[PDB]
Amino acid sequence: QLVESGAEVKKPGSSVKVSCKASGGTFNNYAISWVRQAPGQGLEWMGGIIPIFGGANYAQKFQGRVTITADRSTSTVYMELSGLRSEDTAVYYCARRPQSIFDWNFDLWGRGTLVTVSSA
Amino acid sequence: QLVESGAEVKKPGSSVKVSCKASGGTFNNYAISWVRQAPGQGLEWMGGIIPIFGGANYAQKFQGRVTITADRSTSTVYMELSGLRSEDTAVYYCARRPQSIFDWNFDLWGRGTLVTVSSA
Amino acid sequence: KHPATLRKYCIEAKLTNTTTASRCPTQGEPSLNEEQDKRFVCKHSMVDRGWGNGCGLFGKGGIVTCAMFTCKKNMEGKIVQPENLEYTIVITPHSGEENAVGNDTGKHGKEIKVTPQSSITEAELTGYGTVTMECSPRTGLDFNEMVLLQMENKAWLVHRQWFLDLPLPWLPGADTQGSNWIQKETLVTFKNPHAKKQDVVVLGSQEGAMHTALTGATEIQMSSGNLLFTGHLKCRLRMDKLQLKGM
Amino acid sequence: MRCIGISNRDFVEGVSGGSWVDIVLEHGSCVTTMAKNKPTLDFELIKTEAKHPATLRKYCIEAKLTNTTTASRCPTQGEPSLNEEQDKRFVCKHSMVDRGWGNGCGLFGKGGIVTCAMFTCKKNMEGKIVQPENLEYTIVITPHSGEENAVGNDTGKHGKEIKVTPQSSITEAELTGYGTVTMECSPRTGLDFNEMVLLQMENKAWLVHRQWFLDLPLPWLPGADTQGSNWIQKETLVTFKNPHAKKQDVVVLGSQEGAMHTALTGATEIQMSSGNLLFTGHLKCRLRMDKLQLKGMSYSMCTGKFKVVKEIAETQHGTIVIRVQYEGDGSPCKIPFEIMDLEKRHVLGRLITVNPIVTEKDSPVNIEAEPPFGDSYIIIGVEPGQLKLSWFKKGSSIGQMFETTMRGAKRMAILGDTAWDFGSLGGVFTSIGKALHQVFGAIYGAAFSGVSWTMKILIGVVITWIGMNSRSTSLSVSLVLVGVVTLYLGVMVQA
Amino acid sequence: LQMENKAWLVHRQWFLDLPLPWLPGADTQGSNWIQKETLVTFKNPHAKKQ
Amino acid sequence: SVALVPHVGMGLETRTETWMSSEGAWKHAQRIETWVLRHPGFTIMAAILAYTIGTTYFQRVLIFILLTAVAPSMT
Amino acid sequence: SVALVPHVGMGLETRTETWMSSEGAWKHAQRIETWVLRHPGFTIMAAILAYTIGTTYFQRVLIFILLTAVAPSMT
Amino acid sequence: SVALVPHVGMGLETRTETWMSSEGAWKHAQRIETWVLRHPGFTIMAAILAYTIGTTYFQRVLIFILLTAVAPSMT
Ligand SMILES: *[C@@H]1O[C@H](CO)[C@@H](O)[C@H](O)[C@H]1NC(C)=O
Ligand SMILES: *[C@@H]1O[C@H](CO)[C@@H](O)[C@H](O)[C@H]1NC(C)=O
Repeated sequence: QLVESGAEVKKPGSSVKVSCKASGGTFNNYAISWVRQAPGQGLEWMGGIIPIFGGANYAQKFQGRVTITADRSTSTVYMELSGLRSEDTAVYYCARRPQSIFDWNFDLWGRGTLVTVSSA
Repeated sequence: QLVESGAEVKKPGSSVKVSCKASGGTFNNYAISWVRQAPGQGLEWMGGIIPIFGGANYAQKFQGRVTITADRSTSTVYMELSGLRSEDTAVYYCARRPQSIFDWNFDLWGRGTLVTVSSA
Repeated sequence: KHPATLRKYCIEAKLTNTTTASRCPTQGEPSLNEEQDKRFVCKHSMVDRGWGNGCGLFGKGGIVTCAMFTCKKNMEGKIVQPENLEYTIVITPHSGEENAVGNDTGKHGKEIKVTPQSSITEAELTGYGTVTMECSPRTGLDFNEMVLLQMENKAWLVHRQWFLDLPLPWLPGADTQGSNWIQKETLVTFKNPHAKKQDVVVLGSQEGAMHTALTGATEIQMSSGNLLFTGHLKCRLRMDKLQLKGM
Repeated sequence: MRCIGISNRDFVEGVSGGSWVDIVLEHGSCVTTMAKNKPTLDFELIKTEAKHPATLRKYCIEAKLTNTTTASRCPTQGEPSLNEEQDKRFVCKHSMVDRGWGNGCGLFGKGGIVTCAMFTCKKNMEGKIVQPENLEYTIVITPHSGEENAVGNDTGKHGKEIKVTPQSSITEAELTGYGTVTMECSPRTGLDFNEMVLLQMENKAWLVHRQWFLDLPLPWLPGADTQGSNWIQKETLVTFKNPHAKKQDVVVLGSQEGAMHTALTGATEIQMSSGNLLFTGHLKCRLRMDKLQLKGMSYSMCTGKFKVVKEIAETQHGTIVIRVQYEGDGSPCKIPFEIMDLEKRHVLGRLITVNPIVTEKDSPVNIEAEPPFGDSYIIIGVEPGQLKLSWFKKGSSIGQMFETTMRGAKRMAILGDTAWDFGSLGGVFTSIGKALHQVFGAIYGAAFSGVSWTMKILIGVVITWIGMNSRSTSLSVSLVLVGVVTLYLGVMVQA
Repeated sequence: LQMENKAWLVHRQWFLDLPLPWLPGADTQGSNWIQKETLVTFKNPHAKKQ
Repeated sequence: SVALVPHVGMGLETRTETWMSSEGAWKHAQRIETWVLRHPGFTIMAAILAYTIGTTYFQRVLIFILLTAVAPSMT
Repeated sequence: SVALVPHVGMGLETRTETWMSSEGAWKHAQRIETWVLRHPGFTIMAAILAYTIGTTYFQRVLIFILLTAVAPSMT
Repeated sequence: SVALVPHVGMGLETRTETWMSSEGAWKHAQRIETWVLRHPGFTIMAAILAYTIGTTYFQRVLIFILLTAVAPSMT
């Protein structure tokens, strides 16, 4: 119900687009947010989307560098991170929450899509 | 070209339908007649039809016993015999002529379908 | 719930087994064996005849064209009895607790089902007593005069008379064989341009025309369970057993 | 003898001082022309090919939607934006939903929302146009001789097929044994293809008005596009729904093929599968018979016995056709054919197969004659074995005059002012009438374009009533005449 | 018009206006009669059964 | 839709049967008749209004006919 | 066509928006406007006929309006 | 029934005796007479109505005869 894209390797200067497939009920009733946790560090909130309405909100840090979109014809939410660098090496989860502004209850979490930033 | 259906073995009192497909030009610009030949006997005209117009004409001998029809969608001409008997065993030809009441030249003939009432 | 089919219209058909028959002038009508079957939409016309095309006479001959009408896409319409008319209401008290302030299922917001079977609906709101509802589900939408029209994963709530007056081929709804379409002439065209030849065409697909005709009708959901999200419900609200929570 | 058996046959008698005549050839009609000393001829317009058609617009009759996306702004923050609002392969809509703390705004009000979906075509109509100089008219000229190979046949064994174009509009047909016939046609004034579209939808085609085709409420491509992806009126095949103010959706509006069929009523269906074949319309030609001679005028009367191998059969045009064989000795000979009274004192009818002759002994020849109303006798051969055939014609001369007048009125109703060139031989009355008809038809077409037949009937009744309840006699008569003509045209039109 | 070892010389329009079930004359099947309702009567005396 | 602009008074009619000519000849009259059957109330009101607006019987009848024809047509 | 008999005026409307309310709200008026633009000849004739038939400016204007609205409709 | 449309006024008669000429010559008069005997009440009403409607004796007699003939015929 929150199936995520598979782990992808990337290189600095490029953008990686992660997806979160959501159920019909989840897409229309709840809101989805993206939390990234670089290895050995703490959780971090990048932004969220209310897919029925579509306006996405972003963290102060990731503003101007992250784009969150949803496809109403597919019930999917895509997270897009540009200007990848070493620090961006992290695991990205797509969590679920109610649409209310005061309700930040991440009851459902994504499986986590590890993104690696290195030339390899 | 004038292609006829395959040979059929029937029984007394039954019915046999003989088909004769034709090209588009010959279907809409000509007429198709049915002539039988009992083995060791002369040709016998049974009837014909202008497929574009329908309403077949029948020989007096076969009046009430034969039905000639044309399938415009499939451009095929059908012949159906009712009350088959031993004396009705013969090869049946479909022949093409101009659709005029005065000219009866069958310049193109089908191979001929043989209807038998015995075992092969 | 438990809808019954009232009539199935045809919005897209195909024609096959086209045949023609003609009668020479003055000799009456022609006959096809296919005119016996109702699956064939037939037409009688007059065609110029003479020596050139096979008549000893020189007048207007009779011609009849028959084709086998077959439906490819339906516009089924269904009728429900007002008894099978469940209504769902949600009662949310104005507290500040906010748990059910924006929620749709349960919690502070108690949801009740209103059906004609039971006139009284009782909702026990925690900390507020019991709210009593007397709804008249029968006097809301007059489902005895409405059709649940379903056409290719879309539904509309239409007038029954407007629906029965639609000019398309239809089946009675009791139909089982699904081949004796009534108004097959509304979806087939017969052409005799110069009076020399007669032919038949199946006259397109009417899904878009139906969409235009449904202008003014409210869309509904019928893919799973015939849900309606339009109309009203008059209810009497009984506050006798209702008490403030914080008192 | 091709026109025998066609209900819309026309008889054109006489030529001018120059041995020419004006004839309008229509597709469903046949014209038979007769002059005092010329063979009878049948004229049929059997084709009209449009060549090298160019598309000017492809309309979408069935589309689908994909890649639906939505954007929204919380209240008082202006309208939202989507990247797809600038993408031409997307159809977008702006609406207002209700927002609040539950929806996730922090302000309560109507927040703008926009939803976009990618528009794709699955089926289209290609409205081709053709240059008026690419039209080609095929006209068959068959001599009305009596030789068996041409009695109402629609084949080309004896008929001569002449192709007429706007560039080579003067052609002659070599008719073996009858000299040559010169056709001086004016295809350019025939049908005015510069204001018409060739509309091909699926396996069916129509000839339509270009303004009507360009005014269609469907989405279209210019016709120079090879990839779609820039449809114009995409909003016509989609509907955006915001029931209440909680969601905005967008759906396609289903195949428009049947609606197009309904819209095409009154357009003459054409063929466009194996070339653009138009079996509708007319061609005005000037027919030059000066180098046209009867075959066998230097023959001697047969002086033998004829047998009627096919009984006399009457046609729809008041004429009769008889098929006779010859069994005498002088093979090529003039057939002694006459239509007299019982006493053989008067000549009552004229034959149409002018100068019947037996080219071969056992070769039936079928004559067409026009017998008088009532009793008449067809006498074939000479006294030694002469055969006399009784016939009776059921009509009347007054009825024939009425039917001729009605055919004239109907020709004027279909060809308008081109009906003054049918059977024309010059003359000043014809020119004056054609000019008057041209001016009046200009006014009438201006005042009645786009109007259905019921509306024409209503307007005719209204105008006739106005004229009848008119104090002035001149205006009364003029209005009554206009109203009656309007009523006749409304009853005759297919609109 | 011949019916049963008897024949009559009748007017054509009169014969075409006869209110009886008929066949086209080109039929050859003799089963698809046109106005059979002229030769049958349906009964619903009490609006109980037909 | 496209169906509502059906290429009728275009002036391109020859002596050849047009597409769906026989049906389209009386389809609108059938539609008006069915509408008047299904909606008797509007017809009575149209008659009253035509009587009131028109002074002479001719223009009263003309108004009644125009109102009745356009009532289903505007739909 | 079925498109000629829309589900308008049936008295089943609720607060919920209908199938093509925004679209079909003004489509008839747009059609009449396009037709009047394409055929100024019939509009002028209708104006003359309406002026002639009607004694009062109200009857004349009503007749002209109804004639203009019905000419495309039957069309 | 076909018997209600006899082959009477067709203009085909010759000198030859027709099918049931003598028998059918007076059947209509006999049936009318029998009906007028069995139903005196309608004949009196028809006479009264003819007198009321007919201004002259010719009109009264014509109307009375026509009513008396039609009454049985319409049944
Ligand atoms: C229609 O034609 C098909 C052949 O294409 C044939 O198999 C079928 O029996 C026909 N049916 C009828 C009802 O004529
Ligand atoms: C449309 O969506 C598909 C996935 O369903 C995607 O592959 C494609 O790139 C999208 N095209 C757009 C958004 O133009």
